[PDB]
Amino acid sequence: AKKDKAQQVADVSHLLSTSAGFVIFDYTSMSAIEATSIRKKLFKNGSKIKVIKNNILRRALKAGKFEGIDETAIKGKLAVAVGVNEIVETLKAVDGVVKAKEAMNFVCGYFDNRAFNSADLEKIA
Amino acid sequence: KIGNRTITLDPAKVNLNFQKDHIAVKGPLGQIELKLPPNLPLKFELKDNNLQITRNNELKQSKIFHGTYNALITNAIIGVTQGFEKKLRLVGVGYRANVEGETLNLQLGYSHPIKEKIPKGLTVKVEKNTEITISGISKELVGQFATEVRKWRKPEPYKGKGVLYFDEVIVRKAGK
Amino acid sequence: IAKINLLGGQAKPGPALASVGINMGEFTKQFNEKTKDKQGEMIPCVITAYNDKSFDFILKTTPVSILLKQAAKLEKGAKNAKTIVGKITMAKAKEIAQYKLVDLNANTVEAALKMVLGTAKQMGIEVI
Amino acid sequence: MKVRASVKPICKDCKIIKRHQIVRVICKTQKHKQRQG
Amino acid sequence: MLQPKRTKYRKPHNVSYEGKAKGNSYVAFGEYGLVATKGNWIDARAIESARIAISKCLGKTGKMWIRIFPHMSKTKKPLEVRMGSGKGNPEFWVAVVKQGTVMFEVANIPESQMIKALTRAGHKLPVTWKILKREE
RNA sequence: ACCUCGAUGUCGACUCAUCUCAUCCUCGAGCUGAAGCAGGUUCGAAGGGUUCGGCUGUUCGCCGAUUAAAGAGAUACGUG
RNA sequence: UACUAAGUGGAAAAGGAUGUGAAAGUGCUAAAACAGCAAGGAUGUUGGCUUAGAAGCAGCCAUCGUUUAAAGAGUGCGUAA
Ligand SMILES: O=C(N[C@H](CO)[C@H](O)c1ccc([N+](=O)[O-])cc1)C(Cl)Cl
Ligand SMILES: [K+]
Ligand SMILES: [Mg+2]
Ligand SMILES: [Mg+2]
Ligand SMILES: [Mg+2]
Ligand SMILES: [Mg+2]
Ligand SMILES: [Mg+2]
Ligand SMILES: [Mg+2]
Ligand SMILES: [Mg+2]
Ligand SMILES: [Mg+2]
Ligand SMILES: [Mg+2]
Ligand SMILES: [Mg+2]
Ligand SMILES: [Mg+2]
Ligand SMILES: [Mg+2]
Ligand SMILES: [Mg+2]
Ligand SMILES: [Mg+2]
Ligand SMILES: [Mg+2]
Ligand SMILES: [Mg+2]
Ligand SMILES: [Mg+2]
Ligand SMILES: [Mg+2]
Ligand SMILES: [Zn+2]
Repeated sequence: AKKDKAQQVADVSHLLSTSAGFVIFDYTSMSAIEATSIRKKLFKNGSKIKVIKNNILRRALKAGKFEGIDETAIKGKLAVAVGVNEIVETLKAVDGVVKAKEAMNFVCGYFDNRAFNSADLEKIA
Repeated sequence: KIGNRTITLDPAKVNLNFQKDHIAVKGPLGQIELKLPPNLPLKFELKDNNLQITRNNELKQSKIFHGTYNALITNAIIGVTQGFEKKLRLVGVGYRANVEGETLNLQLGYSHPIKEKIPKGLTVKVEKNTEITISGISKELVGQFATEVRKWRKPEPYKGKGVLYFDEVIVRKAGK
Repeated sequence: IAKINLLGGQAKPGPALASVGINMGEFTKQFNEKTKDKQGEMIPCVITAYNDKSFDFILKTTPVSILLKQAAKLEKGAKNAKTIVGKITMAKAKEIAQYKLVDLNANTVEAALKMVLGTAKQMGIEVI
Repeated sequence: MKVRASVKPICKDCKIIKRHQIVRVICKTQKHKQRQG
Repeated sequence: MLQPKRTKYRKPHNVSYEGKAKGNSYVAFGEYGLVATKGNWIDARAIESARIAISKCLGKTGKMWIRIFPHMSKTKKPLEVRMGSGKGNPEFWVAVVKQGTVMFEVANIPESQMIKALTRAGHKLPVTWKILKREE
């Protein structure tokens, strides 16, 4: 209901407030066996892959007083990849996996109170 | 809903002359003419690159007309800009067709020779003896040609013989 | 991709592979080379059937609930779920879990623990 | 085509339609064609 | 074939079915019931057909109650017999169902199966049936 | 037991047929446990056709040989 | 002032139907509704008796659990399986 949604938006906003790195991905053509494989290869509590609602992600972003990420979450497939402390190895790991995949897009993310572009994601690895 | 669906069209080459009961659409290909039946319960408005169909009342036929002619306008615009194509897979042991002038002839399995007249505005090409492509600017006419070519040999379910449509699957039976 | 059943000690036959273009005779040595540590036991193999021809194969653990029967000291479980015959402690359950951790896709070891309970409920064996 | 006084779907894919003010049942399977509803 | 073991009088007057619902008006043993909407004479043969049909489509734990019973008999003069020479001999037993009497009831099996079970029971009977539930 | 006992001739056969469709053949189509040939069922359709004999008063019926078929009925169980 | 689209009116039942109008409740929805489209739609495993065989889709022993957004001892088709 509305109360559960209010609770949900509050906790995800808190999680993104206390976090340090974010990157957005799409859910196009990778298997659930592969999905379980990604969970085990990360194996770090700081790194977490999650399916988030597009609407809930923007509304939590408004509560996070950030800006510029809106272009990422428009007419797009949205993932959330939260990393605590160190995020470069998580980005390196996910980059190696998408290369092992068949096809994949890759949309701009958020880290260290700064935003990046698609090519800027290529060098963040 | 179809009635309240945008029909965004580029003004590059497509114009739409709205007379009382004669809609004219002109573009890259031939012109398509649509006849409006009298007392049509739906008024068009012509802004820049956007046509919006509105109705006067809440009648059943009013809603039915509002949807149907939006689709017809959509279909007319698409054919004028890029046309329509249908693909037929004529498959068999001695089945083959080819085009001479205005008549498409087929030799399916029949002692009597088979000829078929092509209507105006439709072009049918035969790249391979087992292949027929009907290209036109009016959807219903190319559909009528495709189905009337099919009527000579409807695809049977025991083997693949017949004038099949492309990417059309039939239920198979094993006639031991 | 084909999940094919081949005995660990006898894997040279099998005509189905030949339909895809796999080099059957060259690959027989690879099939037999890495299964000698588990001789006699039946070990299926997953085959990445594709046109690259460098078919990478992966072995697979024998199916579960046969070690449940061995640990319960009974050949066949009860034909009715309500009648409870076999009893299994946590030590026998955990040995199976660390054994079966290789084939399982669970992140943690307690998840593998409750797999033993899950299959034991199907066998009807009480978890004590 | 099967002519029956009562027409009802046989499989979950059967769909009831109204053509020419007569109710018929159409479906992927041609063995399930009914009329005279 | 439901039948009274003995009756005091072999040939009784027929019992009318026009009127409201006398007894057996509310579900009181099960919680779904097949109510009638048109009074008619229905015989013990129809009960057995409907009861066998419902029982076949029942399960392993469902339980049923039969309310109506064919107490009254009816006669039929033999064919090719001219009027006179007394009343005919009793032939078949019929239960008198009035508009509003609950005939069959079901319980102890999920909801979907009981509607289907009551449906097949009512298709075996001439009266126009309708489903009712038990008051809380 | 309503008309007819101051009279409505009742079976079968012959001649002439007419009408209905719940269609036997011919015509069109759907499904098939419809490979082809030959079938089964249902739907549409009454324009035409729908055999000759043995036994019996026979209708009916069995049998013989053909035919695309040897239809079901009504008309005072049509027609002195 | 409404209703009917059937010439119903201007003859009929058991039964069947997204015909249409009126009313009374209840679920979601611009924190996005329904349909459709684009993706995934899992692992132990193909669980085990059982059956020549069934192991996602023969009868069963029942009618598992984790990862996870989701996934069913599966929705059918179908495969000797
Ligand atoms: O009397 C005759 N016919 C009467 C007329 O009242 C009537 O038509 C009739 C005919 C047949 C019949 N029968 O077959 O028993 C009885 C009466 C004739 Cl015999 Cl003249
Ligand atoms: K007389
Ligand atoms: Mg008399
Ligand atoms: Mg009298
Ligand atoms: Mg008279
Ligand atoms: Mg006289
Ligand atoms: Mg005379
Ligand atoms: Mg007819
Ligand atoms: Mg004529
Ligand atoms: Mg003689
Ligand atoms: Mg008569
Ligand atoms: Mg006569
Ligand atoms: Mg006659
Ligand atoms: Mg008589
Ligand atoms: Mg005369
Ligand atoms: Mg005469
Ligand atoms: Mg004379
Ligand atoms: Mg009338
Ligand atoms: Mg209805
Ligand atoms: Mg209504
Ligand atoms: Zn069907």
